[PDB]
Amino acid sequence: PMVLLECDKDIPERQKHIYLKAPNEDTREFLPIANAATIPGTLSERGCAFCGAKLVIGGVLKDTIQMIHGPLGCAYDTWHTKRYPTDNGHFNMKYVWSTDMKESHVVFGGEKRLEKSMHEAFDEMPDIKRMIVYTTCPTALIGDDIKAVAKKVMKDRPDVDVFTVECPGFSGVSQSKGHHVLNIGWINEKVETMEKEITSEYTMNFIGDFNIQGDTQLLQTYWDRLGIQVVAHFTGNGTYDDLRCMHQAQLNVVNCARSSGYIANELKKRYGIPRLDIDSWGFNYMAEGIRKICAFFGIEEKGEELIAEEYAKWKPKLDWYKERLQGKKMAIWTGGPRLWHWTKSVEDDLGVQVVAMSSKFGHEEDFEKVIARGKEGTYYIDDGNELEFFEIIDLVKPDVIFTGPRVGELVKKLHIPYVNGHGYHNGPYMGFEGFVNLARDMYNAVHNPLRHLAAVDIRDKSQTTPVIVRGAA
Amino acid sequence: AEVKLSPRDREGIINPMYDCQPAGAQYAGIGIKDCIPLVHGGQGCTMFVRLLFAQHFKENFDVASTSLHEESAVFGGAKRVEEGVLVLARRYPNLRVIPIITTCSTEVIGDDIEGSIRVCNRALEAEFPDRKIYLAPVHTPSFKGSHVTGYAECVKSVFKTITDAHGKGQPSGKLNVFPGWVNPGDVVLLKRYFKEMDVEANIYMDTEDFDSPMLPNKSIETHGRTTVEDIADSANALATLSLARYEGNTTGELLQKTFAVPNALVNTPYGIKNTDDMLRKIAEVTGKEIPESLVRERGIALDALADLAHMFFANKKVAIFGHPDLVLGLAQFCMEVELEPVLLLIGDDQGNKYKKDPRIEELKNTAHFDIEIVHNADLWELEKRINAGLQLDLIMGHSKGRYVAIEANIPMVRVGFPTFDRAGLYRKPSIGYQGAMELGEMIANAMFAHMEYTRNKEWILNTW
Amino acid sequence: AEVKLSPRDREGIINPMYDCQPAGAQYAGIGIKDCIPLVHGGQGCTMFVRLLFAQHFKENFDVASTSLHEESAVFGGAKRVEEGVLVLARRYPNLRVIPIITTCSTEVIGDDIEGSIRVCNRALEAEFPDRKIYLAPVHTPSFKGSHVTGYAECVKSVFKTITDAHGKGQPSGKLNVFPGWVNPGDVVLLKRYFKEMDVEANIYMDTEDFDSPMLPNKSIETHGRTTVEDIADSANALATLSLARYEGNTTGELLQKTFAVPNALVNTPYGIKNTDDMLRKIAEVTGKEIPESLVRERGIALDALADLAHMFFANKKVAIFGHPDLVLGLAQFCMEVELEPVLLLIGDDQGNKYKKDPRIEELKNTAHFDIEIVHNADLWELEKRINAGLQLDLIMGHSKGRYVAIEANIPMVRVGFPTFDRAGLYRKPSIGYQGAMELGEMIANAMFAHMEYTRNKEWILNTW
Ligand code: CLF
Ligand code: CLF
Ligand SMILES: [Mg+2]
Ligand SMILES: [Mg+2]
Repeated sequence: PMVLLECDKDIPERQKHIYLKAPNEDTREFLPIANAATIPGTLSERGCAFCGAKLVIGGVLKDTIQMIHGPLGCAYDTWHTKRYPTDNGHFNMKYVWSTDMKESHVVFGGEKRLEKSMHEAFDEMPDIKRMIVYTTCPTALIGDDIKAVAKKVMKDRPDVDVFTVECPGFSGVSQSKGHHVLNIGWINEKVETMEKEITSEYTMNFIGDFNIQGDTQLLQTYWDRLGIQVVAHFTGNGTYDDLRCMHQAQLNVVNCARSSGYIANELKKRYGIPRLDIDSWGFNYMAEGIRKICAFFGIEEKGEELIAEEYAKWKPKLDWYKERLQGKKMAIWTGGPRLWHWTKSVEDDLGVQVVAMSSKFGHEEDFEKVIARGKEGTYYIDDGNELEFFEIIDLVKPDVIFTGPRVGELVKKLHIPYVNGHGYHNGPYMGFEGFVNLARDMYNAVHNPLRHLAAVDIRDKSQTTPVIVRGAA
Repeated sequence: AEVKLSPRDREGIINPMYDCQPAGAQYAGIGIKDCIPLVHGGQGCTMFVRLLFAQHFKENFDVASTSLHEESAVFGGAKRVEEGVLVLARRYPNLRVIPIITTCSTEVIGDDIEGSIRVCNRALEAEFPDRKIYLAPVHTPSFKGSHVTGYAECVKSVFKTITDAHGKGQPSGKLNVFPGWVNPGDVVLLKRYFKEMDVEANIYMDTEDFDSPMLPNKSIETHGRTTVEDIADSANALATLSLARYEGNTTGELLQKTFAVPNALVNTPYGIKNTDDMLRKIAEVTGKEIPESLVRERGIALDALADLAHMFFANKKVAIFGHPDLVLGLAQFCMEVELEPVLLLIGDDQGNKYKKDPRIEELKNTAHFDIEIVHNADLWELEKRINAGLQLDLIMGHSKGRYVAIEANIPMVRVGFPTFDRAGLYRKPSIGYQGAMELGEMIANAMFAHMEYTRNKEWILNTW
Repeated sequence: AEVKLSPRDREGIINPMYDCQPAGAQYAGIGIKDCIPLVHGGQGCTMFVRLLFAQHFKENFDVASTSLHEESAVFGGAKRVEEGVLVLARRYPNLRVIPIITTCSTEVIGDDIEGSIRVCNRALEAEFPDRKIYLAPVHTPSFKGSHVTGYAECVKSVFKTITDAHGKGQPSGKLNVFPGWVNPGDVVLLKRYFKEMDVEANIYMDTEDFDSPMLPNKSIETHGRTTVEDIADSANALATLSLARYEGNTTGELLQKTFAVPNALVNTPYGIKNTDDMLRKIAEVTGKEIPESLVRERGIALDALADLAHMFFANKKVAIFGHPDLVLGLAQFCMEVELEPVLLLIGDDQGNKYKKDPRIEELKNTAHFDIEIVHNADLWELEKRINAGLQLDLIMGHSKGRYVAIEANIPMVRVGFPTFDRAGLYRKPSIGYQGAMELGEMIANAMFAHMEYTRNKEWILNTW
């Protein structure tokens, strides 16, 4: 049924956002409302639309200035917070750029301030020739025409190319709108503005993977083995100019259908490129994905050789963890997609039971997927807030929670260990090796002497201090 | 020799040193018991700052958003503020204080925060006749100042709100102390100093419990300790000791103007002299003697620093960046130990104030090497100077400058905020005698590890 | 999984882990107020040890030599002992205790130390009628044991001497505490724990003041605080708490046999469980409750370590060397934080004792990885194993191992004695809850710097 939690008695509109799956229900009657306005003052976990554009997607690129047209905070706030390495020395994580908007610019306009900042950035780093300009709350409100500024700068500086995104934080209700605006602007303005050499009979884009802890680099070892050319990665370890070539690919392989389905859908409509949805987390899922890719290209045997080798390498370790994780209860409190990517893969491959899931910004589509794959007796929460998390903990008693680090630090007080469901602990987590990495972190989080020690009150004469025995795969 | 003040020569920023005003106002607010700041603007302005505090402290702190969306950005956001206040009050029955913090968005669209507060006070009085919730308007447009100025603005607004409600009463016999933006370990050290001097004081804000235990009963103790009552009692103090010109002195000035509580602004107590002068001012205002225990702690610090100064520190060139009170204070500490702070970077538009800081003249009169003080600086200003050939032996600053030091192969000591890329720093004092000792030993230890990794006379670390 | 004990397979030593017995006896003695040890042997046996203490503590400690020369090697050295005692007594009017420490030379030649003591006692009685000087014979041949054994022997002899003179008196109500060979910071911590538990206790030896101030009056305060009267009162204690099997427990056993003071030996309090078990023992013998403040310090430690264990420590392989009580205790601490102590090195000939240590069984029943414990080890045994391909992520040990870690490019935390190549370590606790937290943090910070210098996922240090 839908659930009205005790902490929500005064915001009873939350009942429509929380589903407890029970036997025999027609799930079609219980789909949480999702992607609706946030309730003020709740300590919702949601971020803003600008985040979804610059932090999540655009900022992943290795060779592009990320010009944030706004006051300095939006830039400071999106710097030193992500884990998406590159193969060029992590340029993307080392720098952030602001137009340092001041009151004069609010009153009289910020377009000259943006122009000057763009020239400065290109002057200070003469090897960098690509830029994305993002609007933020105040620059959107005052109506600065960043597309016009960018066209002037490109006329004055023939060596550069600039893309613009209008994505103030108050747009939409969450990070999701930022995804959408970026996707649709990029296909409309930049795809089909360059071509690259095709070096394989088999070509794809990999859409919706952002190289968290090297996930894209790990997957690339599969594509290189198979002989498949990736025209563009959207956007993990990617380049701005690769993304201008996406129309060239034979196949679009999508992992994050939430952030990046938009561009896949448009590339199919405009260019005829089929969209293949996969799961690039999960051991048996990754094998299914490789088999579908290879079936599409008519390279089935190559795929079987790769899969056999990876199972021989990694399956024994995965099974070691499965034996010790079977039956443990997990909660996943992340953006959305990881819920549907992980609920059944952790169950199938590790024996782990996902008892509670919360999505900051998922759409109804993401709930359809997660409820299809998820368990009876599990809570499914759209746009969860902090008090709800405490009540859900009481209700389901997880052994581990996959969530962000600040929530991890809160639930530690309750003696519940966490794994960073966003940036990972010791990743990468995609692929065959990556699921073993995930499993290891889950095992070390749960089988941790510190948790047992923290429970002991040394003042209690009836209590001793235990010693716990661990293992390693 | 010459101490030159110069502004950043670029309009834009690369690698900002500070966050925006609202972030600093959130930091002020989280130090108050039974307080949840409400940040009126888009969601990022809240969530990214909750993350920043988790990076520095490895803890959660509660801050709420009004969740400004497109409707409110076009037609006004008053109803979001009003709804957010009520939703907080309904769901947090112990909540007492809500600083309502504006952002760029809600400054640009002109929302009337004082009006929304009147509306909310009526609504709260009607719905919760036995509670008192203090709503403080905090005007923090991000297109002025920085987190430093936002902190100061929030402290001042919250004190104005609470003391307006309670006014002056019984003299408390206590000092007010505004340390500025310091770590829990700094607050621990100040509490020890006052205890050893037999001086009763409230430290605003008391963030000692931000380093909270994992307890057997699973209780959550990660809260500010400064209460409404503590704040209200500021109007009744003997005197205010303000340790940071840019981080709370304007509240001490307000309490002097409103309540006749004399404010004594001293140099922020980085290093030996500045600590000595702070203790002298406490003894003057209170009539209490400085105790032998502090003479001993002083002496232990000097003994430790003397094992390092002429051997390892002399003539070594240092760049320092951070909050202005910290930059100027650490530059003074560096010269006590024979370091040469040749480049000081301060990160906001407050240069008209910095030029009049008496510590700049104090540096002018003790330095025998040129010093460049860049105001309105970003961290690109540091990286660009190193690229152009500035030879540094040490960087002192916060963790968002880490890649500059890493790539230039320069040892770096983490000071100020945020210090997320090392463990436990928030627990270690930087001010006072113990803090000068700890800072000096971190500097030496960073240098020692660098000599090993670079094989630069690594054999010398035996009989120093 | 197996915990295997094996001896060094070579006859000779390359890179000794410990010094000889007389050096440990000296260390014992310098913790006593108004004590100057007299080392009966050649001059190097004193001067090199005074240097070693200056390396560790960055302080001078007074130790005299009998200056054995060629004539004494042919005819015996007793006249050198007897002259040395009188020259000390004549020139140091406040001297009270002289441990007379033998060396390899004077053991080989068989000088009659107890006979020289009788001579000296008569001479001192006649020349200084109102003074009492306690001369303790300390037999410390360097060709057995190590400085660990020598420390233990010296404490015991001193205790025997002074308690023989004074005997049993009125019950003191106090605990005797033998922490073993620990830093001033460890002593500071124990004093705090006893104070918070309202337990009166003498800590033998009380070396807090080895970290002495540089004072305005130029006074020298670098002395041990344990007095004759404190040692004599040992006979009247309620109980003895011995924290180190190899570093003082035999004196607790002597006081049990002689004066019926019951001795309780506990695991040395490295890590959480061993500290918990210590505090339970204190509570049991004194009938005093463990205070809330210690529950909170424990919880703060746990919270800090939980930020580290599964993210950075799990499955990381550690080698540990140092004193036996430290090596066994640190191995237990490591396992609490998910480190894997795969190689433990203990540096002397007491293997027949170590095979019976209950902590070996405690390892055997907890570890999931093989552990090699090499006894009679030198530091070449660590280097050689690395060169043969042992993969280590961390070394924990004293500074004389530094070049092993430097050259292998393995991060190293400095623990035990001597820690001369980093600043201030003598002031930081390693035992207790605060000590566990500080050790864990040192480990992490060493790892973090290593990641930076080696560019090994250095981008990860942002949101842990
Ligand atoms: S919801 Fe998002 S992060 Fe917020 S402002 Fe808006 S685009 Fe940006 Fe920016 S400067 Fe600071 S952090 Fe805000 S108050 Fe403005
Ligand atoms: S005067 Fe010189 S240093 Fe002394 S012993 Fe003689 S040659 Fe040597 Fe050696 S082992 Fe220890 S330090 Fe001595 S007691 Fe023997
Ligand atoms: Mg000293
Ligand atoms: Mg903590």
